[PDB]
Amino acid sequence: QVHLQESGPGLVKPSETLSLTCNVSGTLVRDNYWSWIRQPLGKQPEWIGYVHDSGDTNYNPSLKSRVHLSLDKSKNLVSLRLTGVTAADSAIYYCATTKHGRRIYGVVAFKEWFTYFYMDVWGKGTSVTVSS
Amino acid sequence: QVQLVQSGAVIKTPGSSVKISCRASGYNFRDYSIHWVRLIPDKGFEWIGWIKPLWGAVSYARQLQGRVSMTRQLSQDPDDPDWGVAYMEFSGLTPADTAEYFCVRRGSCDYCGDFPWQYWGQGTVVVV
Amino acid sequence: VTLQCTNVTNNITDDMRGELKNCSFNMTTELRDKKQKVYSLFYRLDVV
Amino acid sequence: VTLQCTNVTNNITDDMRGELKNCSFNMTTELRDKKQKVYSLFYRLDVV
Amino acid sequence: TFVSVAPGQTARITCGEESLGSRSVIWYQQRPGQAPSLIIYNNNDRPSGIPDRFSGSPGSTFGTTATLTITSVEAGDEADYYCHIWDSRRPTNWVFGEGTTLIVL
Amino acid sequence: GDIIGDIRQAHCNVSKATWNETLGKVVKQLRKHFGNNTIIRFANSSGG
Ligand SMILES: *[C@@H]1O[C@H](CO)[C@@H](O[C@@H]2O[C@H](CO)[C@@H](O[C@@H]3O[C@H](CO[C@H]4O[C@H](CO)[C@@H](O)[C@H](O)[C@@H]4O)[C@@H](O)[C@H](O[C@H]4O[C@H](CO)[C@@H](O)[C@H](O)[C@@H]4O[C@H]4O[C@H](CO)[C@@H](O)[C@H](O)[C@@H]4O)[C@@H]3O)[C@H](O)[C@H]2NC(C)=O)[C@H](O)[C@H]1NC(C)=O
Ligand SMILES: *[C@@H]1O[C@H](CO)[C@@H](O[C@@H]2O[C@H](CO)[C@@H](O[C@@H]3O[C@H](CO[C@H]4O[C@H](CO)[C@@H](O)[C@H](O)[C@@H]4O)[C@@H](O)[C@H](O[C@H]4O[C@H](CO)[C@@H](O)[C@H](O)[C@@H]4O)[C@@H]3O)[C@H](O)[C@H]2NC(C)=O)[C@H](O)[C@H]1NC(C)=O
Ligand SMILES: *[C@@H]1O[C@H](CO)[C@@H](O[C@@H]2O[C@H](CO)[C@@H](O[C@@H]3O[C@H](CO[C@H]4O[C@H](CO)[C@@H](O)[C@H](O)[C@@H]4O)[C@@H](O)[C@H](O[C@H]4O[C@H](CO)[C@@H](O)[C@H](O)[C@@H]4O)[C@@H]3O)[C@H](O)[C@H]2NC(C)=O)[C@H](O)[C@H]1NC(C)=O
Ligand SMILES: *[C@@H]1O[C@H](CO)[C@@H](O[C@@H]2O[C@H](CO)[C@@H](O[C@@H]3O[C@H](CO[C@H]4O[C@H](CO)[C@@H](O)[C@H](O)[C@@H]4O)[C@@H](O)[C@H](O[C@H]4O[C@H](CO)[C@@H](O)[C@H](O)[C@@H]4O)[C@@H]3O)[C@H](O)[C@H]2NC(C)=O)[C@H](O)[C@H]1NC(C)=O
Ligand SMILES: *[C@@H]1O[C@H](CO)[C@@H](O[C@@H]2O[C@H](CO)[C@@H](O[C@@H]3O[C@H](CO)[C@@H](O)[C@H](O)[C@@H]3O)[C@H](O)[C@H]2NC(C)=O)[C@H](O)[C@H]1NC(C)=O
Ligand SMILES: *[C@@H]1O[C@H](CO)[C@@H](O[C@@H]2O[C@H](CO)[C@@H](O)[C@H](O)[C@H]2NC(C)=O)[C@H](O)[C@H]1NC(C)=O
Ligand SMILES: *[C@@H]1O[C@H](CO)[C@@H](O[C@@H]2O[C@H](CO)[C@@H](O)[C@H](O)[C@H]2NC(C)=O)[C@H](O)[C@H]1NC(C)=O
Ligand SMILES: *[C@@H]1O[C@H](CO)[C@@H](O[C@@H]2O[C@H](CO)[C@@H](O)[C@H](O)[C@H]2NC(C)=O)[C@H](O)[C@H]1NC(C)=O
Ligand SMILES: *[C@@H]1O[C@H](CO)[C@@H](O)[C@H](O)[C@H]1NC(C)=O
Ligand SMILES: *[C@@H]1O[C@H](CO)[C@@H](O)[C@H](O)[C@H]1NC(C)=O
Ligand SMILES: *[C@@H]1O[C@H](CO)[C@@H](O)[C@H](O)[C@H]1NC(C)=O
Ligand SMILES: *[C@@H]1O[C@H](CO)[C@@H](O)[C@H](O)[C@H]1NC(C)=O
Repeated sequence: QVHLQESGPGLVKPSETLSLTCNVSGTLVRDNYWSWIRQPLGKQPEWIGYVHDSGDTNYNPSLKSRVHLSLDKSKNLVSLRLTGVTAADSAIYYCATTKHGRRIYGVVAFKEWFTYFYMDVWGKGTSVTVSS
Repeated sequence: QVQLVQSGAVIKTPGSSVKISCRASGYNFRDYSIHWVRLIPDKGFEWIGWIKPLWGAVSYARQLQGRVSMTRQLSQDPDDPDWGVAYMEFSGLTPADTAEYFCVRRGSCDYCGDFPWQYWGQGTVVVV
Repeated sequence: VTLQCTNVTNNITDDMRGELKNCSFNMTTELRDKKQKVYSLFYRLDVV
Repeated sequence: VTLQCTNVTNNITDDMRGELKNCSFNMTTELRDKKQKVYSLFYRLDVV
Repeated sequence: TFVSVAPGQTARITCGEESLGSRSVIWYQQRPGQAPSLIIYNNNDRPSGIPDRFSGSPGSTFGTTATLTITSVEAGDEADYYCHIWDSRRPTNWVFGEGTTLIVL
Repeated sequence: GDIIGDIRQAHCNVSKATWNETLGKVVKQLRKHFGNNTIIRFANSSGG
């Protein structure tokens, strides 16, 4: 079985260090690519970034500075952190499991490929809003 | 006539890298090879390597590989197509490498190997 | 003519380098008065 | 050069058509800087 | 971005830009109120659990658009669809494409 | 003008089973001029 239990403060004051954790079910945090997705209100969802131990911690370059993803192998937990949230990030959040895979289109020795990503199962999510 | 003018003497430190020009004039530079001979005291002459300056195909000695590099610059103007210049970047010097460096050229002689060098440079002494 | 060249539209990684340059310039048309603005593609071993 | 042509000075009837066009244009002189403005005459089977 | 097709017929969902290089699209399905799911995880390959009625377009063509063909449309297809394109010339798309709703009669 | 498809590097292929067998031939005939037990090696055209 795989599912993701989450948390959340929900109603957050602006310019505050927002954090968010997401539990596990059976599978451990150390053996999967972990990705985070924000979906705005009635809009198309936005990939916040993807995290993994041993290097794969590449973020979304739009934000790129106030985000910080992190792992917790002791608690078997994944964690999101936002610093200084404005009134545009009022959205819902999603922790998710993702699988990778390479699509070669030419010679493999000339680095002529890429590694895409896709999220098969998702968390249930939470609404984290910022207002007064 | 054929004239090969070199560069002046230098004073370098162990670990530096010289550059010795050899400006050729008086003949068509796109035809004849240019070698480089180093003359060390108590060892006699010693070869370094040639440079066929049409394209720039070089070949060095076996015991000087990784430490020598020879480039050339042609004359890209039809008002004066004979002159040119060969170079030599001798990298990673040592106090056992202080010697005199000559750029030579074979003779327009046709019964004549590439190695019987007719016209010589003026000689550049290098002290470490 | 003094060209004006950007990267070709491609996934520019820092490890690789741009093999093909864009190079949009100006060139006279068949009329001697007008000057069209045309673009091309050029290899990196052809532009300095 | 892009010409500029009017009717030749003639009694233009609607039945006939203009056989000769005026076509005053610009053209370089022997100096490369200056450009004189000269005129000519041209047949209709030579201009479009 | 609204396609209304009565059931029994077929449906074609068009998302994303024009095909610039060799693509590898990722197709999702958003339940209303719930979390999104996955439909296609390559140009045409799909994971287990979904039927064969869903399909996709090959990404070995240059100048087309990432379609999403559905045969034998049922009432369970009343959801929100999102393309996630991975072209080989434009960089990583961190936002999903034009979300189209497929409402069924 | 435009390039349709992908930006890939132009390359060449030789068969490794065929090419290494051919260098096995030319390293035998080269020992006829330089004697036996001579460790013949190849390199990649130092400069130019
Ligand atoms: C000199 O020698 C080199 C060395 O081999 C050789 O390089 C080879 O080049 C060819 C192309 O020129 C490369 O072929 C590609 O291979 C990939 C990988 O496929 C292999 O591995 C998978 C693993 O699952 C196997 O399933 C598969 O059978 C192969 O064994 C393929 O994926 C490529 O094909 C796809 O992409 C093309 C362009 O997008 C399409 O035209 C093609 O139809 C395929 O698209 C289909 O599959 C997609 C997969 O998702 C799918 O999404 C699409 O919708 C569509 O259905 C391509 O064939 C090969 O890898 C290179 N070799 C190595 C070792 O990397 C040079 O070609 C050779 N030079 C000369 C002149 O001969
Ligand atoms: C279009 O161009 C972008 C920009 O390059 C590509 O994005 C890169 O994708 C590659 C995919 O391989 C990423 O590479 C991965 O990097 C991990 C560590 O990254 C370090 O280095 C970057 C800078 O180089 C730092 O920013 C970062 O913080 C890290 O310090 C590696 O750990 C990964 O290795 C894993 O995957 C490979 C896949 O084969 C395995 O072989 C390994 O064993 C290991 O499991 C991997 O190498 C890279 O980080 C991405 N970003 C950047 C900026 O380069 C797109 O992929 C490209 N193509 C599209 C969109 O189709
Ligand atoms: C004709 O073809 C030959 C054969 O390919 C080419 O020779 C290669 O040239 C490339 C480019 O110089 C060489 O690639 C470099 O290799 C260095 C050595 O690699 C070892 O060390 C690194 C760690 O230092 C290991 O990761 C690796 O596995 C090896 O063990 C690397 O140090 C270089 O990487 C550095 O520079 C690049 C670019 O700045 C950075 O991205 C890296 O992060 C790092 O800083 C680089 O990878 C290659 O080794 C050569 N092949 C050999 C020697 O067999 C010729 O260049 C080509 N002819 C011409 C004219 O180009
Ligand atoms: C090589 O030479 C030959 C021989 O001349 C040319 O052929 C003549 O071409 C002209 C131009 O097309 C023809 O002229 C036209 O004739 C039509 C028929 O004329 C009869 O009908 C009118 C009333 O409709 C009567 O008045 C007349 O007496 C005739 O009985 C006319 O209908 C035309 O007039 C119409 O058009 C003009 C122009 O728009 C208007 O001004 C008029 O008011 C009216 O609307 C016109 O007059 C002539 O008939 C041809 N000759 C023949 C058939 O024998 C070739 O054209 C030439 N070669 C080339 C390449 O041009
Ligand atoms: C080299 O650079 C030139 C200059 O940008 C590129 O040409 C231009 O590319 C853009 C982007 O594709 C084109 O703009 C698009 O035009 C269409 C049709 O008008 C419009 O529907 C789009 O919304 C967008 O505006 C543009 O037409 C095109 N040409 C010019 C003259 O500007 C060129 O693509 C580059 N080279 C390569 C190989 O890509
Ligand atoms: C091509 O010609 C156009 C037309 O003159 C040039 O555009 C002008 O260039 C001058 C000089 O840089 C500028 O001061 C003007 O502001 C430009 N005007 C416009 C409308 O762009 C242009 O620079 C030329 N070259 C290229 C590469 O396009
Ligand atoms: C010949 O050259 C003259 C000098 O430039 C042109 O005159 C100018 O043309 C521009 C473009 O149409 C106008 O904006 C200016 O107002 C014109 N100035 C004057 C004083 O006329 C002229 O158009 C050219 N061509 C012809 C057929 O005369
Ligand atoms: C070079 O390419 C040619 C043709 O693309 C290859 O010849 C083919 O080789 C395959 C593999 O044995 C045969 O099945 C075909 O019948 C061959 N076709 C022809 C026309 O000869 C050749 O093998 C390739 N060589 C290398 C070294 O890649
Ligand atoms: C374009 O090419 C230059 C060439 O040096 C490279 O430095 C640069 O990263 C490329 N990309 C952009 C976006 O300028
Ligand atoms: C000049 O020539 C044109 C050519 O079609 C004609 O229509 C016009 O009537 C002529 N006369 C004037 C005054 O423009
Ligand atoms: C090349 O051919 C020789 C011939 O016998 C063989 O012994 C050797 O294993 C081959 N491969 C190499 C040198 O990689
Ligand atoms: C080198 O080996 C070959 C083997 O065929 C032999 O015929 C030849 O005599 C050898 N060379 C010398 C100098 O003995």
